Amino acid sequence: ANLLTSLVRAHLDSGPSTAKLDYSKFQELVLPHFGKEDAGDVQQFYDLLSGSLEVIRKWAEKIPGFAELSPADQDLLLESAFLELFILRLAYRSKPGEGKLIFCSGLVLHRLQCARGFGDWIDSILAFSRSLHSLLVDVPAFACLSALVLITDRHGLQEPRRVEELQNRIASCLKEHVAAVAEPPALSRLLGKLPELRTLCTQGLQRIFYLKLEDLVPPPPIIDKIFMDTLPF
Amino acid sequence: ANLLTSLVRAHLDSGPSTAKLDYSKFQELVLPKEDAGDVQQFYDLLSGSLEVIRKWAEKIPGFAELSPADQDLLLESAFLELFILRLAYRSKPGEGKLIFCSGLVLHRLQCARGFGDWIDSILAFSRSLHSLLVDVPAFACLSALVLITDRHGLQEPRRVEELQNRIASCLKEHVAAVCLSRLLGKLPELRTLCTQGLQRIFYLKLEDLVPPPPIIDKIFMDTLPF
Ligand SMILES: CCCCCCCCC(=O)c1cc(O)c(O)c(O)c1
Repeated sequence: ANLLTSLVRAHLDSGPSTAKLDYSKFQELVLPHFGKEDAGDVQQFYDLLSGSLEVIRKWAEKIPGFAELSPADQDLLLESAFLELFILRLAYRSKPGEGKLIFCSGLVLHRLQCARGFGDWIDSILAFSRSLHSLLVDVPAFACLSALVLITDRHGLQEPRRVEELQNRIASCLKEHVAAVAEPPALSRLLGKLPELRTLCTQGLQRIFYLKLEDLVPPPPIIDKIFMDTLPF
Repeated sequence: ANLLTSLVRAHLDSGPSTAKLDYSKFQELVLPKEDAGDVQQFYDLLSGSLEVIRKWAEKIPGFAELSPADQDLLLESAFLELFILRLAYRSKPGEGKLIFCSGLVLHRLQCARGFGDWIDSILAFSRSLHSLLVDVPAFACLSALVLITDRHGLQEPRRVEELQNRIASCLKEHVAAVCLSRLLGKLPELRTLCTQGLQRIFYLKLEDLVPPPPIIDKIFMDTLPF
């Protein structure tokens, strides 16, 4: 499809090539003081989140039809889907067999270098990365799934039906692609992994809550807004 | 002191007698994350501690002669940390058994489900508190010190600090009559344990199997610096 193509091109452009990975701050072994953190750790955590949102916005806008939605709908879909998108894209990108996390800037950091600011969450993201990698999801299938995480029913949408339409389009796209490779829903093996992902979004929220308590440095406003908006109370 | 006496009397009156401990629901054994009944029990147990602590606080000399707002503030800010400290002092971590202020006795596994990790950390603190072997008068002073302390928003911060000083003198003289800061060193880690409490409630509030009781929920929100 020209849709699939658009989706894949959008995806690849939203992340680094093996060519341009950034190992400058990579350290194969760091010795941290666990269960505890300084302001630099927390800043880096927030910076990394912030960087993903900016990248994800730009990625979202290259999804056909996404850019035509109500501006409020655009923001809503992006806020509701951000953590889950951050985790999924990071898990798909990273190499858990080397304990290394790869961010969308190309930045490469090791489990131990993130342990301070992310806490346990980073270990659990890595566990998910393993389990994701074991179902072997090709880039076009991923380019569809990521879009599907974003483009989905959320409470408060102004034009729920346009969103559902755009959902339907992307789901067909995925279906045809899956048939092109191997005539099917299948998929259920992958959805079996989706509880792990929900849980990981919760951990994310819990971590931010905790850092917000501690307040060594305050969250960036956009991240803080998402934190608050996505709380069902 | 008549102060110390007042503090000790207040403390002892605020919990169960070995006589009236309630082992009815105690179970040594069980198995095997949590359901609504676990969460309800957690909130019930917190709720049960509330009114006991207000009544205890009012028997502290001078406490009752603070601004009503200051009274409520000091109580809301100190509730979790008081619940934890009194529970840790009261419980027997060697036997894995938690004793609540109703006299209810439960085993660490019987409330692991609803407290999560926090219960282990409370029990860890209980061990550590006990190793210091803190006698009842010293405890009666410490608990008061957790309550009567600087909080953001106090109307009469200095009266509170004066009352602090009084109680700290009381404690110091008592320890000498019989560490001087080994027990005071405990309070920092109690704050940390409060944090876990908050984190747990946040988590339960996310999953929402049952909502918090209003009074507990109010404390949760009011004690958030944002
Ligand atoms: C690998 C673990 C699962 C990750 C991929 C699943 C994507 C999320 C998903 O299917 C999904 C589920 C919905 O109910 C929905 O309305 C949507 O737009 C997408």
